Amino acid sequence: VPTLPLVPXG
Amino acid sequence: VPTLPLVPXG
Amino acid sequence: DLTFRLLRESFADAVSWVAKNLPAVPVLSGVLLTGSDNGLTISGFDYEVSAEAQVGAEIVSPGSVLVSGRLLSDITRALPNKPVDVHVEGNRVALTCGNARFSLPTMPVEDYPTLPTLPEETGLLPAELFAEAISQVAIAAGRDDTLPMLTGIRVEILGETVVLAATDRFRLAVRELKWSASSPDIEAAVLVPAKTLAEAAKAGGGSDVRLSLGTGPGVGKDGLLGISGNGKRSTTRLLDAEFPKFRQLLPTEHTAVATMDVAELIEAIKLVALVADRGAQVRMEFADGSVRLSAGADDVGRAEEDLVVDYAGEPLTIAFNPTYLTDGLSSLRSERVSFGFTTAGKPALLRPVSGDGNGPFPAVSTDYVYLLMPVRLP
Amino acid sequence: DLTFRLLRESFADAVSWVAKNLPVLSGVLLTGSDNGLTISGFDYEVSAEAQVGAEIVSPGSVLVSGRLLSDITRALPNKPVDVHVEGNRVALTCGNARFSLPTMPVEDYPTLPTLPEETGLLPAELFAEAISQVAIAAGRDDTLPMLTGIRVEILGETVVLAATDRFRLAVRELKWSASSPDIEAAVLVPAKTLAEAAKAGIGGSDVRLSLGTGPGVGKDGLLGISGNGKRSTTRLLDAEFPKFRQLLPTEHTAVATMDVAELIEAIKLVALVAAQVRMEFADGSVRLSAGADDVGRAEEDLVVDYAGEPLTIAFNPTYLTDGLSSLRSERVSFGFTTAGKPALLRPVSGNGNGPFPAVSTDYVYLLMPVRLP
Repeated sequence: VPTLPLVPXG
Repeated sequence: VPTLPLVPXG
Repeated sequence: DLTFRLLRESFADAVSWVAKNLPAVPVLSGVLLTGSDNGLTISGFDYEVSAEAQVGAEIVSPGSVLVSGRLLSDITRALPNKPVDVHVEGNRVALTCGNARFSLPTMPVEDYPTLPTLPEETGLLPAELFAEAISQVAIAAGRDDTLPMLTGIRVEILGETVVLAATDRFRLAVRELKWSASSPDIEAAVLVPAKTLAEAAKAGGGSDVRLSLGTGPGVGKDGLLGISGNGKRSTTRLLDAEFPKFRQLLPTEHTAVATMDVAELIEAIKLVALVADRGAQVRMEFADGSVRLSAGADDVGRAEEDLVVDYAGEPLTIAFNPTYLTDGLSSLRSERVSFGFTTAGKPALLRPVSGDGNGPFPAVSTDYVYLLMPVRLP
Repeated sequence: DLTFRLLRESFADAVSWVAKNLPVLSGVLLTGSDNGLTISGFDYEVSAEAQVGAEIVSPGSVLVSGRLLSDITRALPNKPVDVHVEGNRVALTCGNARFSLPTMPVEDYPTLPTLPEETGLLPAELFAEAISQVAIAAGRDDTLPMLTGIRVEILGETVVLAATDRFRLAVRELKWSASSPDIEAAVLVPAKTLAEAAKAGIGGSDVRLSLGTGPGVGKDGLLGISGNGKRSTTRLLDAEFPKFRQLLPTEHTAVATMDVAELIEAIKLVALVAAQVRMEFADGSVRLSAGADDVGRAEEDLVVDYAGEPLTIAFNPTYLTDGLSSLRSERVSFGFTTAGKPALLRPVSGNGNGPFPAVSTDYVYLLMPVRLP
């Protein structure tokens, strides 16, 4: 279950 | 809270 | 193997009713599908209750299959109103409905318990009557009681007369009705788990309900009650308990009688109980013309309302469990209610009244009565 | 002390605002004056206040149980209600029903916060819709408080609302009337609270948002909401919201447009076995599937207007249906690149090999896939 590639965050 | 007068029962 | 085709609505109606009656052994998670000739049988068994529904189906190839009931129930409910194709291939069931295709794992049919035989039919009545009568009485049952006797609905049969009763020690509901008896002298008194019965009568509906307890000297002897109608049948085990005698609690007359409107009393109770201490009680002060409904105490709040009453007898103050009281009022299924009092911390009798002094006042004969114990003033 | 009379429906409505938005803290404050009746509820996070027309026979103030006052006014018949403060009790009369409720000392009640200066105004139905659209995407985990908000960015007459839980990002842009064209603002508001306010039925045409003006925007730590004699304040979240705009693709290697209602139904249908639903897009059709042989499998083929090479991609079915229900349009466009990268969902109302440029919309729901087994 990857996150969205929010930087930072993920 | 009395019960009904059922015999046996109350 | 087994492969059949039938309309969705029929399939779903049959499957849901097996799942409403069922509703330990992991094999009991399954439901049995059996196709023979031009009919589909859907069976479930839990050792306490069995349920079986028969419907018309295009049987392309006879046979049997055991699949998850929960899953089959969920799917057939969520299916479009289209024809459903079912095909058992290997150890899997293919279900097809339009563009949607399902493949479910099976379980071996050999492990499924045999469903008990229904007793001989004892009598029949309209399903609507049965549904109403049972829902009327079941409200008084000690459902979820740890004392098995209170969890039952008593069924008394004498010829064409059926009497239904239930109690939780605080209210007693009694319903008398007429049915078509298998014979004029059939006689029986059994005790049936109330929740199972209520659930059956609920999904019962069709035109006829048929009750199967047996006949002759063998009525009740099988320990099973069969309920059938509209292609459906179920069995429930009887309770092994004796029911209290109650007819001696129904007076010939009353020291006071109060008649009033059911709908407005129910609402007024809802309203004043908003401040009732733990909802333990509501007070009723009856007098000529009027009754004051009150609840609560000064620390949280007080509430009262005066309602019109057709009242006979001397003034009377009596308190009730508000929930037990509204349960009884809602069970009347009539516009008006009469309260019969003997007073002195004895039960009150609630009877249904249709829209159209000094005493004692003779009781009026009705086919339904809800006996309600008062609570003591604090 | 206080004595007044007003219609039940009006009374219940005012008490309703305060109840839906919220020892001594269990009370609501009733105040009677020339400006009618005010009902105030205080909480340390959210305060709420409602003012209505009433016959103030005698002016004053009284503090009573909020929960109890709400239950009563909700249940009362639709008739005039009379309220009389006699001693340390309040008499409430409506038809033949009489209530006598205990009071608490009014001086004990904490002061409600003052709303910041007005920042802008938008229609109430638009406010309600936009907040429910983006609120679905907020996190509900207080160990990640930076996700439990709705971002409100104000750039003049443009407002942008956003929320994410790291898996979906919902963004709604809308036009409103600002206090000035150069007003600027980014604040983060608790999502549950704001979603609650948006559906509490403020009534009337207008919602005014109050965050302050100029450099003093957000400085009070409060979002004010007001309109129709009602108002509330909400404590702002201190966390920073993620930079989200760069996650919005400008082009897609494949684009699918579908019917929203029928995709939602098919997902509910196929998900009855699963987790994740899998989607196999090809020209003209998509196979939606779920499950595994151990518990059972489901699949359904749906019509799709598809541009690009075939793509197989999987989603959390709940997150996917949340997104589809947030669109409020008959059709959906999916903007794709690969099976491990966000899918962009856009509302659609009823050419070559690519890549295909993104079409601009005032709403987007960006959804991260899950990996295939």
